[PDB]
Amino acid sequence: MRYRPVIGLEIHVQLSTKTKAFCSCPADVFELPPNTAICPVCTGQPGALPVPNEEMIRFAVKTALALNCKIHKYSRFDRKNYFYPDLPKGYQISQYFYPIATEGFLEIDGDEGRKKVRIRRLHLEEDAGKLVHEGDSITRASYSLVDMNRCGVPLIEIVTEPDISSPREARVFMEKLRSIVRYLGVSTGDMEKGALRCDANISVVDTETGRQSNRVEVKNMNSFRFVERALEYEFERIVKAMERGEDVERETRGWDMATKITVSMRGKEEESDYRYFPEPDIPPVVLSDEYLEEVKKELPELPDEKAERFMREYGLPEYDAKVLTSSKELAEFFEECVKVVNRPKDLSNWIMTEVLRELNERNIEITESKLTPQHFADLFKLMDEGKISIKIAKEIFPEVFETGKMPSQIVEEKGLTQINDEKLIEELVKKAMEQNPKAVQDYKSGKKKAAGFFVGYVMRETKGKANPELTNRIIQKLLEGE
Amino acid sequence: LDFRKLTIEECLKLSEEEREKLPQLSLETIKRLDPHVKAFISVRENVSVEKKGKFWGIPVAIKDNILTLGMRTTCASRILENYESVFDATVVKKMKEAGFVVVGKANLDEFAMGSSTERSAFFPTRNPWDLERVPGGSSGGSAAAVSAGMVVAALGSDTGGSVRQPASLCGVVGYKPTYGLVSRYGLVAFASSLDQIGPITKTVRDAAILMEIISGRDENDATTVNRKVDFLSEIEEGVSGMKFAVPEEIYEHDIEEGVSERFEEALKLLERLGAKVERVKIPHIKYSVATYYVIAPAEASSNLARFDGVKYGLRIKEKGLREMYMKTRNVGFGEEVRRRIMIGTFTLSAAYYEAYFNKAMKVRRKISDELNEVLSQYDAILTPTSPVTAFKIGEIKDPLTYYLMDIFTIPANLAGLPAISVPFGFSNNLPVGVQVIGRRFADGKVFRIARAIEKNSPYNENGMFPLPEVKA
Amino acid sequence: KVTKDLVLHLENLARLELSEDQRESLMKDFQEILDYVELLNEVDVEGVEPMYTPVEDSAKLRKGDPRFFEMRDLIKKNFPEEKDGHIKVPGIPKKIRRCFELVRVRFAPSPTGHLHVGGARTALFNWMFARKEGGKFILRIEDTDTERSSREYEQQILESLRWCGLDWDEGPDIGGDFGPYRQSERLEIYREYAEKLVEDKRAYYVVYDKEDPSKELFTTYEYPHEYKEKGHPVTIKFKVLPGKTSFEDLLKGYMEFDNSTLEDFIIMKSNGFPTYNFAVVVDDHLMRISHVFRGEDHLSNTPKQLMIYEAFGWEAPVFMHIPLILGSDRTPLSKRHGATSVEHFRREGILSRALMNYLALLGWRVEGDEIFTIEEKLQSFDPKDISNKGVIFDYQKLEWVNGKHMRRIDLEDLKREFIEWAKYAGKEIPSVDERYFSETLRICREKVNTLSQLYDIMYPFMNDDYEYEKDYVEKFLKREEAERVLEEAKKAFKDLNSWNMEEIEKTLRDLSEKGLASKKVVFQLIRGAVTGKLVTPGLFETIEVLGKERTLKRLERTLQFLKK
RNA sequence: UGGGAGGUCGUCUAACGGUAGGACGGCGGACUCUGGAUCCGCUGGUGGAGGUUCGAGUCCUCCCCUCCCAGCCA
Ligand SMILES: Nc1ncnc2c1ncn2[C@@H]1O[C@H](COS(=O)(=O)NC(=O)[C@@H](N)CCC(=O)O)[C@@H](O)[C@H]1O
Ligand SMILES: [Zn+2]
Repeated sequence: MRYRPVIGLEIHVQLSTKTKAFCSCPADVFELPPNTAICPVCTGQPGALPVPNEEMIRFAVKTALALNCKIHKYSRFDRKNYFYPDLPKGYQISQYFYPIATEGFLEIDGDEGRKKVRIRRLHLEEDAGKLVHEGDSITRASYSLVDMNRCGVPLIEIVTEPDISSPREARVFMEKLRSIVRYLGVSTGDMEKGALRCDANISVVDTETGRQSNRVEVKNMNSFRFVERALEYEFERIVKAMERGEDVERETRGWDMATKITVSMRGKEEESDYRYFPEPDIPPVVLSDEYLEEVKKELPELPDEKAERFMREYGLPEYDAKVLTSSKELAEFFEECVKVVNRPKDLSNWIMTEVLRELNERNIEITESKLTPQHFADLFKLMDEGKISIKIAKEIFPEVFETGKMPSQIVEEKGLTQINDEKLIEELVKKAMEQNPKAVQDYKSGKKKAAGFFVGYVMRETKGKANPELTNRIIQKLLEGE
Repeated sequence: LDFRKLTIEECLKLSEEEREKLPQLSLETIKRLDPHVKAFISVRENVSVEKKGKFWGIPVAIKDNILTLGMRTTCASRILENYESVFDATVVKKMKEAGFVVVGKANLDEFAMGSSTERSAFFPTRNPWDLERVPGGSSGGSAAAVSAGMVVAALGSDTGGSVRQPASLCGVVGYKPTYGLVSRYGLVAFASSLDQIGPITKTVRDAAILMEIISGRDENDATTVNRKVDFLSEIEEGVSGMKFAVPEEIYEHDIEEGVSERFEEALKLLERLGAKVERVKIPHIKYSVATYYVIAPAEASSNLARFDGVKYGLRIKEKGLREMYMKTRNVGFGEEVRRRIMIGTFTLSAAYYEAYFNKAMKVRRKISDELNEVLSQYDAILTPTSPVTAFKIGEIKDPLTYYLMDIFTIPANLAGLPAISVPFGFSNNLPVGVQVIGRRFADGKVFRIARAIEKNSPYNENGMFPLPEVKA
Repeated sequence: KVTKDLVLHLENLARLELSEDQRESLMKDFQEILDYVELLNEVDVEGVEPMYTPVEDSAKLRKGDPRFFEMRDLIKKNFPEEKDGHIKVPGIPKKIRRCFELVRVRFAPSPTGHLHVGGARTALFNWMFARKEGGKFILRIEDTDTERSSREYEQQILESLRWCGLDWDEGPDIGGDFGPYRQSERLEIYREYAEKLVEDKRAYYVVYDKEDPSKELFTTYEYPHEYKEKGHPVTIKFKVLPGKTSFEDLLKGYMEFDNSTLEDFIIMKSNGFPTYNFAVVVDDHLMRISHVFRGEDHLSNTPKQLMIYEAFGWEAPVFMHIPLILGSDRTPLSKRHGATSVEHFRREGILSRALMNYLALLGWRVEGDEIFTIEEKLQSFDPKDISNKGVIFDYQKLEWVNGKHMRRIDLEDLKREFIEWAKYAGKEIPSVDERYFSETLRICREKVNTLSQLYDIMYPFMNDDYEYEKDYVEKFLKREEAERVLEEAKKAFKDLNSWNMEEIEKTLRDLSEKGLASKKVVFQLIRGAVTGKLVTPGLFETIEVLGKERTLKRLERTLQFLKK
């Protein structure tokens, strides 16, 4: 509350494509033996040229859109020159000037208050391969091993303004980001398998600000619960600052996932000179207006408006909708279902309770379980017709979500037709007290569902059936002359 | 007929029995001729030819900076010899896929970088007629084992006129299609923007015939997108009614006397077929080479960044990595290359980018734009391919020299611009020919103006300028 | 426009050495070369879109499929050097019957301390399950932490247990075909089977700093010969692979974990001993164990163990993570607490068969009588009756079932059980008539729950020097009517023919009538003078198996204790 | 923080979706003798907010408490 932190992070992203990045090798190469996904091109052999993968672009635009990014009609490819055993070409294909999509913003549920966060650039990169030293991590020995399998897998590197305030807004910024992409179909976003990486920036001075305080940067730190407790730490020590005579200065730190700390530098692959020129091996990428309004209709409805729809556009309450729109598969099976029985009102409840239940008391998603809308359509028109109490129509509902059997079918078998006929409910309910007077006596004084006992009697004695409405009407009156 | 000389088209048809000896008696004549001229770095073992394809039997040779599965590609540079190909450059794929049988990998400058051939770190390559002189260009060894007659035709990269130069200076026909017509995939590229694999042949009918085989878009080079281009059909059709164009500082240096002389013939020996050899003055073209020597060795200091002892080729067994890279890239590249990869990294450095580089990258749209619409009042431009006879085995140790010995070649690159070099001389007793620039991406037309000269010119008997008789 | 430093920032950027020879050699014609370009300065320094490529600016980008290169092999037989597939580079018509695995459980305590009522249920569980399914009970001391352990704690962990009546068919005290049954007795095996996995792509070695066994140095899958004699430490860790690990669990249903949550973990200490998780599996496998029934504290551990099993390629056992018994502070018992230890409840008076009663009852489906032997209980036993919650230990309930128990058995029994209790506690009882004590027992028992109670209450029937309660005096002797009564009392008794039970109740059923004090205050002086304690068995039994002899005495030697 | 497992009187344990009971503790009594024995009566609970239902401890969503694994502890 007293001191104000400004955080901004860099993010890399592995896109879940097929064809790699500038060639025709598979780029989903995790459990793959070393150098089995090599090709003359992505391996930097002499006389090899890069061929822009379409899919790599499709994916970028999707995420650019979701991120509310002013895209870019025109887009150039560039060469980021530098040497390292994990990087073949002697350079890397990125997009310094002309990122396919500039400037945007992602809104966070915000473990704080509901906030917006400004995107800066949003370009594409190639990504080098695994370099492992002779048995060790942040260190050294005698020889390192290169595994190029990963060389040339479509990367997207999103950079974001120093908006973020809380080391939580950070966690949830990337919690949002994964939970977006694990969705539109453009990445697994799962930091663990190095699919979502990130570095970060921090600062502080007064209480009300005039600028910032220049960064610090925290490369290295997988895990989300580890980007928090580590930007957490890079704050507990930034306060013992101008609160002990000290400025907020430069240097860069990574974080030991063992202890719980952070360090300065030792490796020394510094902020050299990367010489960014345009990639003559590739002619510029110009995105068809006449095509692109065709991949804004490709990308799926995000679960926030999929609600806004159902909401004031299907009659469903904020609550009812909000629930239905999680399991996107379920959200589909709602409509798949409404289509065939244009009463959403009831469809909701049923899938929210009875249905969503067996999708749990046995693990599954609607997706494959013998339950077509033709079951509700049937169930329904049948309660509609009064051959079935909303009770019985809940009693039967498992044997149906089990046997596939059509509702109206399993009723023609156990004979569950709502006997609200003759008031022999009048009859059974009398004998009900003859042989149970402690109870009637109880309702003679304790009103609260005391007849609830008799309700149950009539049911037990007629198989589910009776008729809630009618059976109750009767009882609450035969408890008036005792 | 002596095979030492034999257009592809004479090869066209000579009996199923008679013509199957053409491969063998091509390596056979190599064992003899070669040791003197020294133009081949590989030369096949003894593999043989079958059938399939209009143009079989016909033995070819191709510049050793051009990946050729089956036989070490080496760019004639210590760092990259000893490297077995891993894929047929598409030009070679398309060649073999047609009938052609490649024989050996022809020498060249180190990484196609220079303007003579001696700069090759494997060994110098001597000009067929006059082992004292030099083939010139970058793909010298190519355009010299063709002249000498060890092979029917060759392929060669052209970055600063690297097929034209050595063709005019060595005696034969070198063509440079427009940047966008021949796959650069499989060409160990030195500059990505300018490079282009072209033929090198005896008839200007083959320079035109090779194209219609070694071309088409390729999905392995995203910079070759298609175009409706014909190198034949209008071939034999003298420019009997076309306006032309000529440079200006073309006469403002000091062309070797014997040169512009047997050149000024091209003027009238064309006007004799009836065509305006008028002139126009282009300004900023004045720079070109100064502009091409920013861009090119800039692209080199990254196109070559890849040869690092890391994964293939040469490697100096040094205990540290910071060592290994350097001591390998030093003892490997060496010579000319070295200094190019240097000035280039410097063109792209911290406080020089928009200064030197980007500027040059814009001047190349200056010269590009000017040269261009000049191809939009009338047809072909033109110039002597060479500004010199064909210098002697030893050379003024001065890079600047070579780096100028072009001009006539450079600007065709700074637009792709098609450009042939057809012979029409013998001057100072070293057969230098002329060049015929073309409209950006407008080819066929230059393959008309070519044959035009090649016949309607003194010296050339049978229709094809003579070939150097070789000590054997 | 001409320098010597450019050598750094330049020949360093294209990583190009330049032996002292060709040094100032470059500069020469690099200077000229640089100079010539200056013939550029004559240009347009504003608005002029650059050209890096001719062409017609599109891209036309591949929509194709993923394809493994048609000749990957040449790319790789073209490397300078290689290790395990990587590029290596400079550091910087007769049949037979079918046998079904036979039933076998383990109670695998670690001698880290005293056995509590915790390990007692979770052991009786295994015990019963074996005794019901007709199988075998195995008992294994797991002492891999050589500080946290002991041969006393091990020694006392078997006693408490032998007391609860839990015979094991195989243990460290009488062997079994699967010896040995301590783990420190089998480092023979772990390092064996551990290297059986560093053979495989599955475990690896880790070396540390000589003078700080914290920080990690290297790794390769090969034994650090050199380093282990140069005096460093080495652990073996298990290479967790990516994937998902799961299992059924008779109590906790289907369970699944994935291993992107389980980081590479130590399975062989610096000191030749296993880590817990590895140690089991091996032993748990070797010891042919069909069912593991253990502490819920171990669920989150059945993955790590299940990885191991499926890397040795071994069939694992059924699992069954039972809940803990907690403390009064919502939390599991342990070595820590130490105040809820079987030993305690033993000498504190609780009868074995009653602990086993409550332990077989704390959080079990009640079903029927609440009081029972662990034999009776057997014939109605499903390891599924157990509830899922961590119950809290409730001495109140224990002592209750304890009491109901002694009062319900044969008299001889409690006798033996009392006496043998006497020793272990160490109260020192001065036995007497082999059938008088066997009568003041009969009486004393009916009024007390434990046995430290059946001792205190039995107390003044033997020892004749019994105290008097710093409280009985307070409202009965310091009373004004006292001597008057204890006195009339003495004669009312001193004059008593038949001393049986009938005309013994009567004796007092009138000392009351004559109004010395209230029926109450009288009856309780008589009592509280002949026993010393306010509450005792029924006064008509006490003064009857004391004798006119003793009652007169005790009646007397307080009439003197009244003094002043 | 993640992953896991639990959540009905003070403590354990019950209630086809139909009056939330039983046991132990506790409080009050009774037993023409105490009570630490025995009997008897009472007290006292579904963690929270909503949804489905005639009816919810039981079915659905979210939230809250507790415990476990995250060990060169086991
Ligand atoms: N509070 C508690 N209440 C009720 N049971 C408890 C308990 N605490 C531990 N236990 C269970 O008692 C058994 C032995 O505990 S222990 O001595 O710590 N030993 C061990 O945990 C391990 N040596 C054995 C684990 C295994 O079964 O594979 C183990 O099964 C353990 O889970
Ligand atoms: Zn590839």
